[PDB]
Amino acid sequence: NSTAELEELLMQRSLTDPQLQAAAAAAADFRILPDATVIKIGGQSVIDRGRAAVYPLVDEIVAARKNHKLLIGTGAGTRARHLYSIAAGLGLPAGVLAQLGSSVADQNAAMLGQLLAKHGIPVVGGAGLSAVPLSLAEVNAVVFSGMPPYKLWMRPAAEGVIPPYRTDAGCFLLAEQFGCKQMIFVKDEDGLYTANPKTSKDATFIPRISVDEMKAKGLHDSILEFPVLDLLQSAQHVREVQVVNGLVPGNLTRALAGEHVGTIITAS
Amino acid sequence: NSTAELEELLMQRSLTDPQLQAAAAAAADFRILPDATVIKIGGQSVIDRGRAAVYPLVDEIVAARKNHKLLIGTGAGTRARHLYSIAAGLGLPAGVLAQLGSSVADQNAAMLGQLLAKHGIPVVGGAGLSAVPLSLAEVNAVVFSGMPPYKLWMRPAAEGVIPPYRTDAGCFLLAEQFGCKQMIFVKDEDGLYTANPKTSKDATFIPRISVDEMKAKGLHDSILEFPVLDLLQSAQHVREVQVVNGLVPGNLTRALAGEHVGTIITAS
Amino acid sequence: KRPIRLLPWLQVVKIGGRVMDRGADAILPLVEELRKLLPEHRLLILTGAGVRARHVFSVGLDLGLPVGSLAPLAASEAGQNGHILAAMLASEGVSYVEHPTVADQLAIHLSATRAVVGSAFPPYHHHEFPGSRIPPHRADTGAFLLADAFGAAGLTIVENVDGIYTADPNGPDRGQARFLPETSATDLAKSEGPLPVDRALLDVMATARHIERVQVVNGLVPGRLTAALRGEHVGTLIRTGVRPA
Amino acid sequence: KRPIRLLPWLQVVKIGGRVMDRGADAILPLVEELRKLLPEHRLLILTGAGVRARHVFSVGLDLGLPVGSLAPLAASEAGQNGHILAAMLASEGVSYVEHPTVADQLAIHLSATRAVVGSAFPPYHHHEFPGSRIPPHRADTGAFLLADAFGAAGLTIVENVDGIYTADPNGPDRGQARFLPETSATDLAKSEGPLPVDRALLDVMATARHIERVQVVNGLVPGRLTAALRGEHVGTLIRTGVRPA
Amino acid sequence: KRPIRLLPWLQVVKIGGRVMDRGADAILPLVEELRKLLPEHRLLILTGAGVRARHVFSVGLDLGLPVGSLAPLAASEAGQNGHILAAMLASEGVSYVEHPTVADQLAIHLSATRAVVGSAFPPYHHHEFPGSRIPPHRADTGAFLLADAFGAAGLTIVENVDGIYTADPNGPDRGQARFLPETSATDLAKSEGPLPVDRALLDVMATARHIERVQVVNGLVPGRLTAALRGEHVGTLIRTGVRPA
Amino acid sequence: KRPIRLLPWLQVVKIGGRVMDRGADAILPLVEELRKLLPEHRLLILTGAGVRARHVFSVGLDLGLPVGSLAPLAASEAGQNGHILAAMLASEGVSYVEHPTVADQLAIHLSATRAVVGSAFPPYHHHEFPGSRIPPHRADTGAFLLADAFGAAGLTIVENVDGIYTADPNGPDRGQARFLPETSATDLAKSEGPLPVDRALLDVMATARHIERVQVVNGLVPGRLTAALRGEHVGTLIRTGVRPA
Ligand SMILES: Nc1ncnc2c1ncn2[C@@H]1O[C@H](COP(=O)(O)OP(=O)(O)OP(=O)(O)O)[C@@H](O)[C@H]1O
Ligand SMILES: Nc1ncnc2c1ncn2[C@@H]1O[C@H](COP(=O)(O)OP(=O)(O)OP(=O)(O)O)[C@@H](O)[C@H]1O
Ligand SMILES: Nc1ncnc2c1ncn2[C@@H]1O[C@H](COP(=O)(O)OP(=O)(O)OP(=O)(O)O)[C@@H](O)[C@H]1O
Ligand SMILES: Nc1ncnc2c1ncn2[C@@H]1O[C@H](COP(=O)(O)OP(=O)(O)OP(=O)(O)O)[C@@H](O)[C@H]1O
Ligand SMILES: Nc1ncnc2c1ncn2[C@@H]1O[C@H](COP(=O)(O)OP(=O)(O)OP(=O)(O)O)[C@@H](O)[C@H]1O
Ligand SMILES: Nc1ncnc2c1ncn2[C@@H]1O[C@H](COP(=O)(O)OP(=O)(O)OP(=O)(O)O)[C@@H](O)[C@H]1O
Ligand code: MOO
Ligand code: MOO
Ligand code: MOO
Ligand code: MOO
Repeated sequence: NSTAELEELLMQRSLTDPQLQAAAAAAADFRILPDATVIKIGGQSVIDRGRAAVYPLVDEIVAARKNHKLLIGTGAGTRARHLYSIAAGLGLPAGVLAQLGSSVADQNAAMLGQLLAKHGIPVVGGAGLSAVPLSLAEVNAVVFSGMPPYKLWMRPAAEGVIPPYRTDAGCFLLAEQFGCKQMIFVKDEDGLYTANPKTSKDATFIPRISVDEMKAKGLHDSILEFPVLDLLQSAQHVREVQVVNGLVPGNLTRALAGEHVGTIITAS
Repeated sequence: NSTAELEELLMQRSLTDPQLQAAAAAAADFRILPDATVIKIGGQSVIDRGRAAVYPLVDEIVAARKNHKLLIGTGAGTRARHLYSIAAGLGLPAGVLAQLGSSVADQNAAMLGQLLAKHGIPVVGGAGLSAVPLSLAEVNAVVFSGMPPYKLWMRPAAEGVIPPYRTDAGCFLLAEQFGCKQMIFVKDEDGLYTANPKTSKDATFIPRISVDEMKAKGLHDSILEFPVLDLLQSAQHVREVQVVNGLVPGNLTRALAGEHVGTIITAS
Repeated sequence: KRPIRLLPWLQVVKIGGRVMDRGADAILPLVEELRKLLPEHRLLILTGAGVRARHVFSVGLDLGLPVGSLAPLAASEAGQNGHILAAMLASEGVSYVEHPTVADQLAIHLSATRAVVGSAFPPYHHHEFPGSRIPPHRADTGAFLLADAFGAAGLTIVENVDGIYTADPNGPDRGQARFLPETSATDLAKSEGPLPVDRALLDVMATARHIERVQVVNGLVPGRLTAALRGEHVGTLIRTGVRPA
Repeated sequence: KRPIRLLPWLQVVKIGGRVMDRGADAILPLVEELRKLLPEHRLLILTGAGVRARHVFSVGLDLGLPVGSLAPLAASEAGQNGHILAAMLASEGVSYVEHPTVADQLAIHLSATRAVVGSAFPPYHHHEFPGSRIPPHRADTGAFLLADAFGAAGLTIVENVDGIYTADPNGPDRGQARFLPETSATDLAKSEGPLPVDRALLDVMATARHIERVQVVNGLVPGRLTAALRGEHVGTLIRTGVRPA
Repeated sequence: KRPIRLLPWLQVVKIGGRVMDRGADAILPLVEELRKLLPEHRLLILTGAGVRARHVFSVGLDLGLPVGSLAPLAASEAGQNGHILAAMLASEGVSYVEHPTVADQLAIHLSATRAVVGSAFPPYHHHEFPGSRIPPHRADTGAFLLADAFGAAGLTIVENVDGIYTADPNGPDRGQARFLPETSATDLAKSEGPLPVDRALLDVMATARHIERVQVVNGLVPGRLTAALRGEHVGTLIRTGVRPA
Repeated sequence: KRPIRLLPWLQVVKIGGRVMDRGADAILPLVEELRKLLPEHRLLILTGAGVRARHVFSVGLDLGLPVGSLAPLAASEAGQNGHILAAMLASEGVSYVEHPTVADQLAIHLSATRAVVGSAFPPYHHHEFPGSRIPPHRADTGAFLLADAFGAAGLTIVENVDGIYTADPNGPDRGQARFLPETSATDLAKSEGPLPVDRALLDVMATARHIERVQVVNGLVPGRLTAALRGEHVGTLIRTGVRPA
């Protein structure tokens, strides 16, 4: 293996060529923002609930950013479900619903961003990324919309028109792309259970589990978008994630301090 | 000479009028970013060479920006030459080739920018300029694409369709516009020689030379785009430039410290 | 039932970047063929990336950059090929349009003029999927995702080879390479070895909703693109496994 | 004298967000009616916001946000309804266009195609007026400001009710609600109580320069929009108090 | 050989900013003349800056600003004149288009509609050349750079004077000013003294590839622009020193 | 005052029958030039008769037939040349149209398509004037009568020679034939000797109301027709003695 061998294959073979693919796998691995943590703030599970859920999390973000670099992504929530319902009923395809859902995540980022503005924390976009490096350096945090940019090019699910890659996937892929050290999903339950705790009365809490174990237990589509689990098994940089209850005061803070609150889901 | 005389001419004469032109020449001269240095990182001579050339320069940039304010522009390189070749063969004009070359300089700025992001240094654009003042103030450096914005309005050369104003000219004109104190071209040779050192075996190194002397020696089109030499003779603020070898460890650092590495080319 | 077709009268044509890489010798005849097709079809013409993307992958991988950094770098090269092709067709009223315009205003633009040119790469950008160090969702994949989302009448992939063979017909094993006039995406997905189309194209064909077949044809042979847009069999047909309504 | 008319041949149609909120059952017949109108009129179709804006107002007010923060949040929902409606009309050459395009390039877009769709909310954004915690310049108001600035031939407001009544016909007092076939903006402005149109619509009607009357009609009854665009009286006519030149 | 012509059927018309500065008295007849030309020619109409740019140069020079700061300030004024002229032509389907649209999508826009309006100033911006404190690449220069890059059929410069004289016909020496029906760019470049066109226009004419002659005509005389676009000699012809293929 | 112009944006091009008589060698380049002009001009293309009319004059005169019998016989040959030229342009949307359609529906036909082809001979038919045994009102004369009645922007006569000479440049005296770059109809009318244009063309120029000049150019030299339609001087200019309004 060497640079020249890789360049020769890159020139002479299709990118589909297994030999090229394998030489590309041996390339060095640079992490762009290795000291940052990505946090997803759930749309339905947090922001849609208003002040009682959002204000304590704003306070935690403001306290946290003294010792932690944070990229804070927003979910979408009930207005996206309403849009999905209207558009699906008209027969529109998943790529059109994907565009509609992004606007709701953008709304949520704008609302969260306005509560954080006086602390210097911007909503980014516009520039995309490169407002990120300066903001992270100076103010230690930025807010972004969590929906992936695929829009009309969204791959559809096997069945139905709901976009399969939504704001859990968007935030996860940003953590993976930047090589961040940590990915925290902030939801409205303590973590993963053996069943949906809102539907089932005797579900059991799961502190730690791998993707394969989750699949073997029927939990592919539970507290995270199920494609995220497959993205996690493919990831180069973020090989586990943590799901915590944002409605518990201090849970985000304690997760950033290394406490094992919530559920840790591992790629293997 | 007085403000009112200048305003009267500006109202009553064509801008082509020699008397107006001469009163305009006596106006005060404000430098926008007088404490900054513009650095061009060559596309073919540095970035196209990969890690062995770029990583040491990233380290120098990161060390330098503690004591120096830096505007770091990128060249284009071999992918632009490929585009120029395709487009010239189709008969396309210089203004179309100018747009194509800018995209390659943008690619190079994005790659350099990602290696610098964890140090807070952004790639600018989007905002154009006014991401520059804030970034320079806070993080002491910014990365930009070095191609001028002329695009379809590029003046053509006397012969052929290659855009005459490329990334040497773009970086130079930005230094001149901002009134920066220093302009450093980072290439892959120690400086100017009496002949192309890659083609000629007995070329002699030139530590310092004026534009007129270069023309008298047949060196109008050698290590810098030849229009840059004429721009330099017209400049108000940047009346000399330095060409250094970015492949020599520490050369950029030493040039920023005032050491006479490389070649200094003077307007007069 | 399946989603409606947004632009059922649209024909999508993807031009391989390596066709563009051959320069005037390939581009001028293709432009002349496209010119003649403009009064026959409503065309969305999407360009791939070609060899320049291989160069920026070489530099980017040498610098250690992740797959979400390489994806927009390659997409740039497909946009440049699109600007070149559109310039050659400008006098026919054809221009290059950016990805947001394709996603939101294609109908008005194809009402203004007979064809538009855009980039075939999809805007996955820094949200490209991990796993390979080479961006998987490239030009074939983006063009198909678009054509199928629109419910277009067809997608034709215009390459520098006659179609799909059992081995790379320009590669080491080219002597045992047999031409495949017809295949299914599911059979290709189970094969190993290189293809003239993205492997992710086969995955998005499995979830497709409208387009039943995609033809790969040689754009270096005048007349093949014209024949393919009339449904004539002149390259390799790929069956997506959409089944009729 | 009064300003010239910029687009005197334009018809502006504002679609209430709550019509869109009913989903396919309301949208499909309205799309079919719009399809038939495209060869008869040059249309600027502008969508309102509906119930999702009520939800984001509930969240935003619970977070304490000021009226200039709520205004662009509601405007987003009107843009989404516009993207949905335009998608349904894409095969007719109709696309959604952004506010800058409406303000600066509407003439070229209506030369390219028979109708375009945009958001009815005006871009007051963080410069919305203070006083109410609810943004006052909403979809009815923005559509009228545009139609009158252009000197358009008409503005028709398409709602989920027959027109204006003396009380909310879906509200507590619906039993004493009497239908008003005709009214003036000045008489409505002096009434208290709810209306199916923004109160700020009545204020901008008082300073209007061109449009003399605006009809509110039931978009859930096929054929009423068609009849209104021919000047037939099928809902409530609002006289602006522009008087003839 | 020389580059191809991108839009060989295009006519480019540059309107002096000082014509616009005269207000309705000059603009209304010019708009009526442009209206009649729309069915005869495919027009790119580009506006200059006029007196407001002189004011912002006075303020900017008083603040010490360099030539790359003054260039976009003047360009703004040319864009404003373009918005005014386009508004007057809106009912004919004419809109103002931004510089990126001119550079990349002019073909589709001139397929949608008969004429578009843009700014004549080129986007040199903060990369304007140093040497003079007055930006050299102004409206005449930008319009010619565009027309020649496109390989347009012509460029006509519409001014508030009959053409070029031997002295400023509104200046101190106006008594010895003699009209020049024809001249070459090389002869003008060797003269000193003011001109009604940018001196940089003469420099870009020396490197031109397609346009052989440019006519300067009086837009305050109805009918001269019409006659010039048919090649009739009604002002000053400038020979660029392009020589035939 | 003079009559209004009916179609002031029209360009009329008369193609000599003897150009058509040269067959593909002349016709194919001319068709390719016309194809490129279609997006630049609104064209009425009118064909003359050529050598076949000489043959039918020989037969008709041998049978004793009067000038009103020979006139429609020659006109037939101009119609045939028009059908041939239109067929070659059919794929561009060009068709031949009959004399009544030219006289009454040209405006709608030039709204449908960029150019139409008709016969240049006027319908004088059995009411041709007596005096010569050769019909006087032929193709040059009919094309000018039409162009001037319409108030067209120009008439260009496309021949197999560079323009008018002092003697027939293909005749006995061709050695003393001197080229005339410019002349007036009144000076030609006072000369004796042959011309490349009908003598009756000079008579109808004396009563003309709109067209001031007519250019005769060599259609066998690619590019001359294009240049003439932009007013460039590349053949013989004939001044009609219309004087400006
Ligand atoms: N096995 C499980 N354990 C825990 N929670 C579960 C499980 N199965 C389903 N859930 C549900 O998933 C929800 C969390 O996902 P949800 O999509 O609501 O969060 P979100 O991130 O706010 O979404 P968005 O941001 O897309 O609005 C919980 O409220 C819970 O009711
Ligand atoms: N007289 C000379 N002295 C030194 N170098 C010369 C001379 N003449 C030509 N050169 C060549 O010029 C090159 C530097 O210019 P080059 O355009 O390669 O740099 P660059 O800034 O990387 O370009 P870009 O950024 O446009 O890719 C050197 O590699 C050298 O071979
Ligand atoms: N089994 C195969 N059959 C046919 N061609 C193959 C096969 N395997 C590899 N190839 C190669 O695929 C090449 C074309 O795909 P490639 O990605 O290289 O170019 P492209 O489609 O023009 O690029 P882009 O994806 O940027 O548009 C062919 O020239 C051929 O050598
Ligand atoms: N006096 C009244 N007459 C008629 N309708 C009334 C009256 N007062 C209240 N309304 C209510 O107004 C509703 C429509 O206006 P509303 O703002 O709710 O929807 P919309 O116009 O679709 O929304 P948007 O402004 O976002 O477009 C009706 O359904 C009706 O119940
Ligand atoms: N030699 C000359 N011949 C003719 N006009 C001249 C000459 N010298 C100066 N001028 C002046 O040039 C003026 C027009 O050019 P000017 O730049 O002032 O306006 P403009 O072209 O309308 O502006 P812009 O360049 O912003 O479009 C004339 O009014 C005239 O007084
Ligand atoms: N003084 C002259 N100058 C130029 N050509 C002349 C002159 N006298 C005679 N001719 C002849 O006129 C011929 C062209 O006119 P002619 O009527 O023969 O053809 P045409 O215009 O193609 O026919 P039609 O009138 O049927 O269109 C030339 O080929 C030339 O030999
Ligand atoms: O890119 Mo355009 O959006 O031709 O009105
Ligand atoms: O501005 Mo568009 O949005 O050329 O169809
Ligand atoms: O780009 Mo426009 O500006 O589709 O009319
Ligand atoms: O029938 Mo007409 O009368 O093809 O315009």
